[PDB]
Amino acid sequence: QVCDVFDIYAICACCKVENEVFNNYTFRGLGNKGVLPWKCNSLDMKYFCAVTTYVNESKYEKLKYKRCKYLNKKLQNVVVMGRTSWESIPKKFKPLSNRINVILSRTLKKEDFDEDVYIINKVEDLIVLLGKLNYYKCFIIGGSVVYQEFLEKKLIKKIYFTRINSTYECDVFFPEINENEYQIISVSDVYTSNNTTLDFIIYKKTNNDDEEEDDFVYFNFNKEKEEKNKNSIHPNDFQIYNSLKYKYHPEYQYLNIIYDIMMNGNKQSDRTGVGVLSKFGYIMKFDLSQYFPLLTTKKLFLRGIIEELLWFIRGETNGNTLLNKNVRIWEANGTREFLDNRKLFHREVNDLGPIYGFQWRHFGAEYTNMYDNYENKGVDQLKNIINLIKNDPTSRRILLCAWNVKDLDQMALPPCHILCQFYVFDGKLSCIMYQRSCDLGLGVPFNIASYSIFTHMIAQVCNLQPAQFIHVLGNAHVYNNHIDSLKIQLNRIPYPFPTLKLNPDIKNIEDFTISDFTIQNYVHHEKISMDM
Amino acid sequence: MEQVCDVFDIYAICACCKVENEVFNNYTFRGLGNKGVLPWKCNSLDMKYFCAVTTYVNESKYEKLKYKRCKYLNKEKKLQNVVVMGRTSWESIPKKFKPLSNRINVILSRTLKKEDFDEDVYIINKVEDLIVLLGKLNYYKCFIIGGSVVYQEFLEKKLIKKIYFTRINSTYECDVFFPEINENEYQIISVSDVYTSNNTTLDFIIYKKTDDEEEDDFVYFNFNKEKEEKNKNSIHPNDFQIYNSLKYKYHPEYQYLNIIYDIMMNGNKQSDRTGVGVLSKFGYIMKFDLSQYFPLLTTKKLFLRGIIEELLWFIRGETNGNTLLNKNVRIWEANGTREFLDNRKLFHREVNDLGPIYGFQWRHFGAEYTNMYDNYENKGVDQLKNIINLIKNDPTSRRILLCAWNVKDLDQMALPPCHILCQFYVFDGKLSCIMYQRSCDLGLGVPFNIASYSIFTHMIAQVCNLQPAQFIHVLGNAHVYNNHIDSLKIQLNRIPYPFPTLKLNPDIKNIEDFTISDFTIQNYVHHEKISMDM
Ligand SMILES: NC(=O)C1=CN([C@@H]2O[C@H](COP(=O)(O)OP(=O)(O)OC[C@H]3O[C@@H](n4cnc5c(N)ncnc54)[C@H](OP(=O)(O)O)[C@@H]3O)[C@@H](O)[C@H]2O)C=CC1
Ligand SMILES: NC(=O)C1=CN([C@@H]2O[C@H](COP(=O)(O)OP(=O)(O)OC[C@H]3O[C@@H](n4cnc5c(N)ncnc54)[C@H](OP(=O)(O)O)[C@@H]3O)[C@@H](O)[C@H]2O)C=CC1
Ligand SMILES: O=c1ccn([C@H]2C[C@H](O)[C@@H](COP(=O)(O)O)O2)c(=O)[nH]1
Ligand SMILES: O=c1ccn([C@H]2C[C@H](O)[C@@H](COP(=O)(O)O)O2)c(=O)[nH]1
Ligand SMILES: NC(=O)Nc1cccc(C(F)(F)F)c1
Repeated sequence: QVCDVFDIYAICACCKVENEVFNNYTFRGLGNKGVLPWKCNSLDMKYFCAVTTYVNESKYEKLKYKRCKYLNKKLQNVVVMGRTSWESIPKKFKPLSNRINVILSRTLKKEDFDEDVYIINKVEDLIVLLGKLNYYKCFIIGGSVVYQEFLEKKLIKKIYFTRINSTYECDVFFPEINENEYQIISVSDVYTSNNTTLDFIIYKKTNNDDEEEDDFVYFNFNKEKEEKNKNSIHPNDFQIYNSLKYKYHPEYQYLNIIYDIMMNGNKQSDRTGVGVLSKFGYIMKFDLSQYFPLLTTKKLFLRGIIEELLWFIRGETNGNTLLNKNVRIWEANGTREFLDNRKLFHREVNDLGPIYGFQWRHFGAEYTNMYDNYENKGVDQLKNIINLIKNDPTSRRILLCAWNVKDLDQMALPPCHILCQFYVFDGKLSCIMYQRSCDLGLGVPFNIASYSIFTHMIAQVCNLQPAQFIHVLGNAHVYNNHIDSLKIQLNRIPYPFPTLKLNPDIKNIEDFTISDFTIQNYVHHEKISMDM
Repeated sequence: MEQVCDVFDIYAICACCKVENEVFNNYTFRGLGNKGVLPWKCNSLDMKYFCAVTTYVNESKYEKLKYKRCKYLNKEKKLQNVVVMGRTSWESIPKKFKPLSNRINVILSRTLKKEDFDEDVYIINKVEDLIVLLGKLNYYKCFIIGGSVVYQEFLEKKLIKKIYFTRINSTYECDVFFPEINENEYQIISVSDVYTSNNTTLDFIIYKKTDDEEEDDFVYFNFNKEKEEKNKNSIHPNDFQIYNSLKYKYHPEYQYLNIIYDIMMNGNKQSDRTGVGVLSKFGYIMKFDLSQYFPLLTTKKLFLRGIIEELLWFIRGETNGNTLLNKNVRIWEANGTREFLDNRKLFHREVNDLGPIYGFQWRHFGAEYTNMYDNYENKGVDQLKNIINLIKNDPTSRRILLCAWNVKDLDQMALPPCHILCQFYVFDGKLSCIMYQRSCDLGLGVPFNIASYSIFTHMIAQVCNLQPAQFIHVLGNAHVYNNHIDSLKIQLNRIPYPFPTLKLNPDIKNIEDFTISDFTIQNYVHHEKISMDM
């Protein structure tokens, strides 16, 4: 077809516009009062400039040869804009350098601008110009109107589409791309620039020395499988996951582990007597300077997990404090029956024992009951790591450990979050967290969010910028009742990550309150129970 | 000129064992045959490599090679490789494997001609003759399969594009030897993973003779990034000439070596406790298949007596620096002096009383430490016994942890533990271990930490009646000390040898019952010793 031969791509950027339901169409703001709805965007004008200028000469022959057969017979690219589009560009910037500049304008002639700048009066009269020009690729660089007419006439091979994860005022939008006409094959890394997260996605038209290649196969002569889905999961079902080419979005660090356990997981009956797929040892790294890694492939609520962190920081072991705020994370572990079954016959219901908060603020003190004044009993690790970050940032001993071996049996249950280690470099703070037991379907999503918030909390009260939250999983498992749920999750394409704003006046780890925590521009898919 | 072996894609393949303070080089692996058969009887995994390499053909490349070969000579069923062997090698093949299946068998001989043979084989009497056969035949690649005379003369005439060479890491009686490869003529480019088969480790090395739509998407998506001056430390490429010149780096030792590279190139300049200076990064993961090898580094000489005496000393719950100095083991010496203890505020600590460190915490976690002479019978928690009981009776527990990081006791220790915690995992009668190291000296310490917990995984595996599987090493704050660098540069340009094996006296069935002579390291092949500051 036309768009395949003359390599007509489209490239854009769309912000959001004034429960919430989100979809691919949420990102559709192009222009306001002539200019872009956002101010500029250093990273986008970088991506745009590098896409529309990049050419591979030593790969043209294939395109001139093939573009000729169709018709019957310094290298550059084409940029097709509208007048309104062409006008809004400042003059300092025109024509767009190292680019063959075309302009759709009924009411303009070639005599009114320089020589190597083309004007065209209608759409089909570009096939003309491409047929008779020397170019690499033809980028449709916009107009609402220029995108609309060019897309609905199937003239577009791919759409290089930027997702600006922030709302602006808008007067012109992108057209509702049809998910049965185009599908996403590529999702880039998420980035901050000019005070917003953005990522880069690629839509493609649906179809309705080479010596050490062999060395590769020899060294692969021992691999275990030859299509027996290792476990009976059926790759077939997640066509969309398997159909993506580049999965650079950080959320795939999570999804790829779900994939890996499903596909290669060891079938096991666990302590619940219930059924898991388990592997051992994974790392995840999230860039807390670029984004806040709250999963987008399903809805996540963070009030509960924030109140639970504030409760840890206060040193509380009192289950009832959380139940009074309807945070029910710990409810099942405070009942007569659960504590009895832990042989804790002498323990008040909702007295969870010397768990996180107590170890954090009192490690080595003799646990009595959940109402004791423990003030100045045992070691305040939390106080200790905050002062080490501040006075000995280069210390390799900044750990916060909740696995007190003496106290485990006293605990409602031994912790899953064994320890945090901190690392300071150039006013930047990173945190490793080791988790001994990882429920990939229900737990780990929340766990990523908690320890990311904590990272910001520590960093802010130490006047450091947050850098990496690093997540080491020990026993990484998927309960069997989650599999049909997680397969739905794998086929959803992640949205750009929100940001977290902390109230910046808070400088004691002890002085935070729920209202000091704001998630910003959280775009998500609909809620799934991992559970029906 | 355009060489005969490139046109006709002539390769060699072989397997070499070692032969009856030694110095070690690639000429260690040189043993081909004995009394006419292989010195080892059958190595099945190597068998399977040999079959895989000598029968794989890729149809789509044939069209390019045929053209190339016609170009060279002036011309215009099912693709098979050619195999070429000495007459002695032909007779050493089992009758029922002759001729080699889905291969065109070419035999070299003078005593014998086509009439002396029943099988679908070509006889030639002359190396000349092979080039003529090859220019006549339709075939993918041509493989020289020995024996020694044949390897000798083909290599002699640089008729080999690459050698696919198998290092059998064991010693057998041998009458015939591979030629000493000239390193000007052939350099290594690739080295495989390491494996066990028929009671020996082996690896696979390769000597070399000295829709592009979704293709730009890749370049767009890498738009943003660091340059070659925002590759933080431009320490010189040239220094790692050998390491960068390798294409495939699948030998597990490269997990350790690649972390060194990454830290040397991306590392953060920091100061430290000693005041020395480090390149640092934060959070790495190494996995070692202890069922396929014992991951004792080969790029430098390592001795394991000290760290074995240290491990046993741990399991006994000892905190006594003298127990170790009396076995002439100096691992914990410096940490035990008057000056070091006084500087730790341990002014009431006897010299070489290292306090409630690993031993004490594995057997007595939560007990009040007194001195290194105290019987702590049934005080604190015996973690070691506890994790042994859990692996035996509750293998699916996600709570099989050993933890040395008693926060209570840190300041009372000579120094706080580097090795924070061990977690165990049981599937299918096999035992994996994760160890989290909070601070890691990539130069001096990690080499030994890898050995220490690998040995410990075997000890626990064995006394719980399970087989080893993976030791998994998580590095937290991972650092090269400045004055280790030059030494690490030399190491990185060394190619690993196949890992040794670890043998445990199997009679031992209680954790507390092992002694130094229950540990053998068989087949340690290694590069010359290095001092990490010079
Ligand atoms: N987000 C992004 O990536 C981009 C956003 N923008 C923003 O887009 C907005 C401008 O878009 P919108 O107003 O449509 O502007 P357009 O660029 O679509 O301009 C439309 C004009 O182009 C001409 N035109 C359209 N179709 C044809 C045709 N088939 N043949 C000949 N001429 C044709 C006419 O010009 P004439 O009047 O001369 O006949 C028409 O009125 C601005 O806010 C701009 O900043 C621009 C580029 C990229
Ligand atoms: N470890 C490994 O990878 C391998 C080991 N081996 C082992 O090596 C031993 C056998 O090899 P080794 O004794 O060298 O013997 P070879 O297999 O190399 O025997 C050489 C014989 O082949 C013929 N020959 C060789 N070159 C020529 C030539 N240029 N022109 C004509 N004939 C030629 C001659 O046969 P004739 O005398 O009959 O004229 C010669 O005596 C056995 O132990 C075997 O199992 C073999 C292959 C691989
Ligand atoms: O924050 C938490 C708490 C629990 N778990 C999971 C791990 C296991 O699935 C289960 C805890 O039970 P054990 O691992 O202790 O058996 O819940 C998490 O993933 N994260
Ligand atoms: O088993 C060990 C013990 C120590 N070290 C190194 C790490 C540091 O270089 C130093 C200890 O210093 P701190 O981490 O305690 O600051 O010893 C190791 O690499 N491995
Ligand atoms: N070629 C032959 O006759 N014997 C043989 C047996 C085993 C392995 C190999 C090797 F090529 F991998 F080394 C060769």
